[PDB]
Amino acid sequence: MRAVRLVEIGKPLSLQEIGVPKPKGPQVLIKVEAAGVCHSDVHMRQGRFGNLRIVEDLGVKLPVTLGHEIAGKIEEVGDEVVGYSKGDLVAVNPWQGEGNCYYCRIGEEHLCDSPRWLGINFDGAYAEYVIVPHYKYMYKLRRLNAVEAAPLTCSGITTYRAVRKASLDPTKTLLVVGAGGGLGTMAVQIAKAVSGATIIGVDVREEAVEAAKRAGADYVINASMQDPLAEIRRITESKGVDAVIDLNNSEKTLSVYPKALAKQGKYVMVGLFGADLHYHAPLITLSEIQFVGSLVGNQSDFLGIMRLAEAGKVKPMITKTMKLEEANEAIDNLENFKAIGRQVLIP
Amino acid sequence: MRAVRLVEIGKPLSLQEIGVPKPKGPQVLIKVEAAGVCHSDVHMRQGRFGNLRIVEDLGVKLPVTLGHEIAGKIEEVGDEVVGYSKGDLVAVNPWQGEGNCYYCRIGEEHLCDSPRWLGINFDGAYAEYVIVPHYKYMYKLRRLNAVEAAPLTCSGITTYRAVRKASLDPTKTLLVVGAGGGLGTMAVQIAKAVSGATIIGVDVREEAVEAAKRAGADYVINASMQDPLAEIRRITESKGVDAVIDLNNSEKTLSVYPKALAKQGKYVMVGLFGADLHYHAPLITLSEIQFVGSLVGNQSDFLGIMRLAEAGKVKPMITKTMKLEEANEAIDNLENFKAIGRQVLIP
Amino acid sequence: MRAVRLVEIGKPLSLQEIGVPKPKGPQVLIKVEAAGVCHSDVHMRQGRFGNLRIVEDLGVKLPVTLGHEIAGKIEEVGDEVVGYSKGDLVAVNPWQGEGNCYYCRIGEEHLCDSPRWLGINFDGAYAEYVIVPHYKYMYKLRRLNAVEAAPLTCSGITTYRAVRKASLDPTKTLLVVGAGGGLGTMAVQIAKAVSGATIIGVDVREEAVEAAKRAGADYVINASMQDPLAEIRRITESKGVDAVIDLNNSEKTLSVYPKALAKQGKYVMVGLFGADLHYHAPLITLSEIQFVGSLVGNQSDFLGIMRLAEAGKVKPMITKTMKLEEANEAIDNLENFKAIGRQVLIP
Amino acid sequence: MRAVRLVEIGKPLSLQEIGVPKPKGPQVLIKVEAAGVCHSDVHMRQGRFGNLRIVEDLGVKLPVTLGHEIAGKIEEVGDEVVGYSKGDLVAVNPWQGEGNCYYCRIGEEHLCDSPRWLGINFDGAYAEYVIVPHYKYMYKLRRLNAVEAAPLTCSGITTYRAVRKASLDPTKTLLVVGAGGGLGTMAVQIAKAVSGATIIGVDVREEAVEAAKRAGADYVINASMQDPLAEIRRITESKGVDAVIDLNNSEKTLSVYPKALAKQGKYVMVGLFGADLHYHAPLITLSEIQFVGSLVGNQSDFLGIMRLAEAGKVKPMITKTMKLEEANEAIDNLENFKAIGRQVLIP
Ligand SMILES: [Zn+2]
Ligand SMILES: [Zn+2]
Ligand SMILES: [Zn+2]
Ligand SMILES: [Zn+2]
Ligand SMILES: [Zn+2]
Ligand SMILES: [Zn+2]
Ligand SMILES: [Zn+2]
Ligand SMILES: [Zn+2]
Repeated sequence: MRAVRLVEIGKPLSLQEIGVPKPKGPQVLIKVEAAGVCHSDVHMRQGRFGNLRIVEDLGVKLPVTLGHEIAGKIEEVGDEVVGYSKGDLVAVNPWQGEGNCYYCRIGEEHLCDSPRWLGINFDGAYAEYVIVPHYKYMYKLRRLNAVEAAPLTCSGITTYRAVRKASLDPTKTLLVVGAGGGLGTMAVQIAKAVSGATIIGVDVREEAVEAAKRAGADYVINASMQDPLAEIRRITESKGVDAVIDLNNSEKTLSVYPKALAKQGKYVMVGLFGADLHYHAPLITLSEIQFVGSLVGNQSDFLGIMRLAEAGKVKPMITKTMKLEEANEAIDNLENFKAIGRQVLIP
Repeated sequence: MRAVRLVEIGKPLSLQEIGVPKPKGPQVLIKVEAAGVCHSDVHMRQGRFGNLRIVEDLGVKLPVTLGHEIAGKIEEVGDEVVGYSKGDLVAVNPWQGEGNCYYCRIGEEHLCDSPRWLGINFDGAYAEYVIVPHYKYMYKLRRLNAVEAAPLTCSGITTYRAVRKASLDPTKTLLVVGAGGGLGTMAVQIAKAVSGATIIGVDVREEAVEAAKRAGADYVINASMQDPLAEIRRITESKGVDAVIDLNNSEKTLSVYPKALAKQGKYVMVGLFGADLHYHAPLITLSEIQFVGSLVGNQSDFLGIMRLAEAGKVKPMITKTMKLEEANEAIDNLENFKAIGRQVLIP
Repeated sequence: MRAVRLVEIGKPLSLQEIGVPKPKGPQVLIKVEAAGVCHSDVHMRQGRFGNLRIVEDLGVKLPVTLGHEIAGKIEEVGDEVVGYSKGDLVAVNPWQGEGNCYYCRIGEEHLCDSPRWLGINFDGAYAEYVIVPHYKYMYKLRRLNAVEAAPLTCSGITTYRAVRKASLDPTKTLLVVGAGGGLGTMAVQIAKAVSGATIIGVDVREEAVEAAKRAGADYVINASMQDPLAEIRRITESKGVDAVIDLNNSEKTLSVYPKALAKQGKYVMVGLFGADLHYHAPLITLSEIQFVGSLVGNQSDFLGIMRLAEAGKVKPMITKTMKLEEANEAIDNLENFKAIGRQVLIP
Repeated sequence: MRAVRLVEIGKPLSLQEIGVPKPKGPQVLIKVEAAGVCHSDVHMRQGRFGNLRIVEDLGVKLPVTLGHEIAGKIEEVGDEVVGYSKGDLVAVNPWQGEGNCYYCRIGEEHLCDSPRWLGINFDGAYAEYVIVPHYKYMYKLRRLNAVEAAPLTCSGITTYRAVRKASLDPTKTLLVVGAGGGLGTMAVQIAKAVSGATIIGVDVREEAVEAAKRAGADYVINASMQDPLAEIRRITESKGVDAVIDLNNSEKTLSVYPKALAKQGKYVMVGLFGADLHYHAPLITLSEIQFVGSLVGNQSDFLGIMRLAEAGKVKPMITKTMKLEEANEAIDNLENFKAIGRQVLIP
């Protein structure tokens, strides 16, 4: 079968012809119908996930097939698979754990000490077929097709968990930084569908500010034309927001938005490539604010985003379909910031 | 009556002879039997609480009587007081709110937008009598005497809340920084009485390391004679601790202990005078750690520490009693780090 | 001023001409613009709240002015009122506590040991003016008028809290019993605005089933034309629902709906006049289900429903306005089940 | 190997000579060093778990080897086992799930839709060796020996979870019914080690009342010599207790103890063989009490009880060791209420 893989850090991804794996036990072989491509793949091409080296830190022995945003049809099942049949269309949760470590035992499998992350340190969906280590990491698709579901396994689950980490309720206000981008509009949609909180979206280009409003933001701010902090203080009557979801954590956002927090406010950091946070510790104590990290999501987060999406309560991302052979090009587009919409490869 | 007050920032506290207030409505007049003195008073003498100026930022019109650690006997009650009688011995919660703002409505009265903090921006216990704005902020003492109870209204409630913010359970491990000091041993005692968590205490002098062990720490580390990070990694089998209660937040502690955190670990900051936190944002995201502030406590925190102390489940601080006239001297002792034990003034 | 009051249990409510109270301290005098009338008043006329006798059990000394659903304009304020002015239009939270008891200290003021419930054991809004014991129990109205806001102080807060007690999230399904009635459609609206959960509504008349659907239910069941349990098992794929909000707790509902619960399901009981629950204890243990009571709401619940309503996130109840003199008639209508929509008196 | 099994409901357990299983994949073969026997086995001999028939309702095809309280040494491991070696002494969590259903995905594996309960519907420890389906369900023993650890996998985990369901904190009081029995003293010990709550223990014989006190109860009541309700009202100053852990749920306990609950009190039911609960629904609503079931425990509960026990924070049950051949006799002892201490079989 065809597979686009990282063969050498410093070279582009390479198309190889390799054998189709045979699933055993609880494994499932999926015939890929959609392989999402996101900014994380710009770094995977460089052999990094966050600051982590996939070879040195995650134990990867190259080559590895990329593609952590997976949906497709069941091709074959191992003899211990229960509850699924050949032909079923499913989305896959790639953030898998092994079961024995502390994090797995308490239900936070994505923080597993020996992770099994498909498309990151295990072979992924940039191929005609892909092995899912255990059938429990799937979700049958009824309303969505593969292209609509694939991006949700990464962007959907990530923002779903970040909204949960924001600990919202109707008495509160949420600020989403970069609310008009793909990730930002997904966060706005989820917050509007699940919390009852007042949602403020901020961005810097007019199109983006409009997309945030289309996504459901109650208030939107164009940081290029208005002082964001002053607008936030006006909207919240000087209280500040009870949570910020910062999808960037750049020198730029970290130097402004933490100032928008209300007492006990939660600053949820979702970016994997940003700056250092510099903040006066005594002010964190006096205001009881919290700086909290959020990474992808666990099985419960996966079930939640899939259930929302399958019920039509949040809408799929804007996508552009491409061929498996254009994988390098898709990643190039993200590097050069020329990508419009979420790119999805169709093998 | 006699009252020691801040009359001019830059001068020592001044003893004045002023009228005894007459309580009305829900107010209670207390005849002071114990007025605790803590490091916060070294700053109050300078007109500051944390980085806040009590005049500019809190609205104080000097002079103001200090003393936020209060216990004594009820002298007189206003006509709306219910459930207490003249002669009752009580401890007082000084971190009072007004009721209408967001924080009061959700039960976090200490974060009130227009706080009524006795001994800080309202007259306190460095006097023969003190007015308690509402009787609901008291707790009748049965087992403890005033001197034993007074420090708990500040140090006890502060560490009780910090232990709550650490979100401990038996599957977890807590690290208390500065575990041998007065605040540190109180935190160790509370954690041992209320969480079931494994408790690691760290300090830098041999006496302190021993006091932490007496307080109940399961493991204690002398940071002067051992590498604290290596010991923590050994004790936790490389996982790191699920929470750190840092009672200092100095350049010193902030540069070491956040490294001891396990994934999803909570770094609880309780210090009001420290440095800046500098931490790589992407590492907060990848590990899902949290930096969280904790300040004094709310009514529920007050009820909890008082209930634990009145049941003998935690022990009173080591104290040294002094006269109301020695207030300046007591504060001098804390400035010069010559104070042994918690100083308590007896009018 | 005119006031309609309970003067003798066994007689209809009596119109009296009494003095206008003068507010002092934190009290506020409100000029009533809307006084909601609900089924609770059918029982108040009989001197009962639930099975409680307001005289014997709550300490009421007759006569008492009814009306616990209050909105109006500030007429006068006591000298300690802050943050409100004469002329402000506000809704009032009538479920007030005194501050000192356990329940008040932990922020559950409605469960106060010595409650101050306006319209129940304290004079209410069936009069030209009404005293609010403390200004913190109000909410300024901007988007809603008094008639739209008044019912929310009882029906809105009650269902808002019941939805919270149901502990919903997007992975779950909620069943609302009696989903087409005034209370039922309010519960459906709140659940749809704040949880992300799949919502099933059940009722027994065609109009009601339609109103539940208009309210936002994802699935609605006509219990008269379909087997509710079989439909629930079909919709939930045999799992059952994760929560039921039972607004009646009649012999009828209690004998059917607890059977619809999934393992760990929460059966939230909101009715004040129902039957006995009879359930095999071993089945509660084996399935980990929970039977949980929910009564009116606390300050946080009041803030939440008011914020949702003021943001247009839930819609006001269908109302019918009437004169203060028609109070007895309004209650008669509820007794005879002839009331259409929520009746609101306008003094 | 020797194995004592249920071969026919209506006959005593039968000793058979069967093959030793060979573990594959993540399975582990354990050489049994301790097989606890509890009241649940009196019912297993009758083919029942609670009211469930293990054949009709759980799908068991007889014969099945009993023994759900397991500790022993690793004999052999399948090729996917990581983190354990031959010879390691471990306790096993028998309440296993399959991974795909709702309950498994949210971390409540014991409520799995297709449970794998060792000693109940899967072969257990009443044999020389036993297969553990996945290595993640074990805990290495360092401080405890097999006989001390085995009972904890059932009684320890059950009471640990019930204490968690009681939602205790230092501001609250817990009542443990039957506090002097094996299960009762374990509940008292756990509550004392993990909550900070005031603990009241009640029982009916003098020895039992004393054992409850030895276990750590702050207050103990002899229901045979004192009115339990009056004593509870005295101790709690008329408030009632915030939680009751009822280990029986008999007509007897259910008719008395729910009356001891304070408003918002949680009545935690742990018994598998009791009566029907009959309670006036309007009183549940008015007081916001909760009746909540608790069954065995999940992976997080297992980790917690094992960590407490391995740290010496709770003590092992009083045990009496016996031979595998005396299994029927051990169960007879429990039937005739002649068993003193927890019986543990040693193959
Ligand atoms: Zn992605
Ligand atoms: Zn793991
Ligand atoms: Zn202090
Ligand atoms: Zn306030
Ligand atoms: Zn009402
Ligand atoms: Zn109260
Ligand atoms: Zn057992
Ligand atoms: Zn399962």
